[PDB]
Amino acid sequence: ADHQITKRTDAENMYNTIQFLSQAPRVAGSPEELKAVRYIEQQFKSYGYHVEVQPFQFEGYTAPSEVTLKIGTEKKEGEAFTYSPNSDVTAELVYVGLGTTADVAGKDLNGKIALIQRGNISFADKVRNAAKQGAKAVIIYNNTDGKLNGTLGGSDASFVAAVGITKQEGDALAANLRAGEKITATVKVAGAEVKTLTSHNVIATKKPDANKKNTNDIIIIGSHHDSVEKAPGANDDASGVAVTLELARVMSKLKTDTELRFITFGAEENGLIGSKKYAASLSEDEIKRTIGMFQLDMVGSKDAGDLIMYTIDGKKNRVTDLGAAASSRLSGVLPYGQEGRSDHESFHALGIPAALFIHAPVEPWYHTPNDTLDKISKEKLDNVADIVGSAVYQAARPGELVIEPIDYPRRN
Ligand SMILES: CC(C)C[C@H](NC(=O)[C@@H](O)[C@@H](N)Cc1ccccc1)C(=O)O
Ligand SMILES: [Zn+2]
Ligand SMILES: [Zn+2]
Ligand SMILES: [Zn+2]
Ligand SMILES: [Zn+2]
Ligand SMILES: [Zn+2]
Ligand SMILES: [Zn+2]
Repeated sequence: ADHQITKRTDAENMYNTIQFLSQAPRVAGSPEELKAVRYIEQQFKSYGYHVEVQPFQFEGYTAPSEVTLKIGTEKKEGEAFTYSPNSDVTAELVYVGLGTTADVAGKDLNGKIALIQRGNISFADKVRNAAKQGAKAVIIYNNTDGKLNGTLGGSDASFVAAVGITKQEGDALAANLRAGEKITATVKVAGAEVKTLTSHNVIATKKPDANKKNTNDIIIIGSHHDSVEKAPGANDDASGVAVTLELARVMSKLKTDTELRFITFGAEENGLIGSKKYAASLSEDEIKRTIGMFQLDMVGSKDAGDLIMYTIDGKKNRVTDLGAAASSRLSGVLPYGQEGRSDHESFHALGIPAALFIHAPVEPWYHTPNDTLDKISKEKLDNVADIVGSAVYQAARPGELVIEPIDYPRRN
């Protein structure tokens, strides 16, 4: 049965999809993402699919024009967290540890600037916990090398300007403060803006067309069509979109007894907003009938490692079972592990079996201007299309679903 898939997986088609999409970054809610939505819609239609476009709004963030951080007189390097309010305050710097509700409860942060170490809780809670105590600004320092780049999740007037700094420059201040030194700091954040944007999810569905063998099962195959600022997003995630489109094309040539929904989600980089919106559109019946959701994210880089399947809880499910089965016949052992960070999380949250298919360890180009077309491997795109497509087909082909017993290891 795999031959029905492997003989039709066109790597040139997939390469071409990535070439068109990665001509420029596709920031969620931007004209470029809209352009991608129209392109994807048109390709699905060309395969003969009926397509639906689900719109949704979300709070976008415009980075501040300038982030000025100063300890007394010396100027330090700091990057304002996304969704960070604006500020122009100069006051005493107070170390409050991890910024837990307790760490700040015993301290006097009224009108002062809090110094918080990254860890345990989310950056959002730290800023929130410190702001509730009267803190006018927050300085968070790294746990590892390199700048501290994070997000407060989304807009929230309960926040106060928050900027991150390295571990070295952070442990130093914390030490000086612990030693009893009285330090003053300046946190000026200007330019930052929050705006309401509109993104979209593209949904192409193939209804079962088998004889009396039709089931009421549903399988979802997804990827996200947006990319981060400044990143052409060839592999993250035009690659996933390319495989999603090609598999949709492949399946249109075959009879199926299982409803297939090929979807490209918007605003994934903003917090899986698109997939959360689509998941919220499903009825209780659709939820219980969805036997599996396959997420394709970063599946074409020549500079990434072997293919692996990630599940939210690190446990095996119907999707990893099918993925493992297909791979055992086509390429060998396909390991599984625990990881979220992608659209599969949105379906796992509803109890639907789900897994992320990705090449790990990931390439160094991830989220950089270097995530381009010349890093893409047609051979890997084709292999993923072969494995995921055969796994889906093992279920979608006419007849009853049978999954033979096979062992596949968990990899951390
Ligand atoms: C909650 C999400 C915004 C998480 C976010 N996800 C992404 O960027 C996706 O494009 C995925 N590429 C996340 C990812 C990266 C590397 C290995 C596994 C999973 C991320 O920061 O990784
Ligand atoms: Zn092929
Ligand atoms: Zn629209
Ligand atoms: Zn991604
Ligand atoms: Zn990403
Ligand atoms: Zn080769
Ligand atoms: Zn192949």
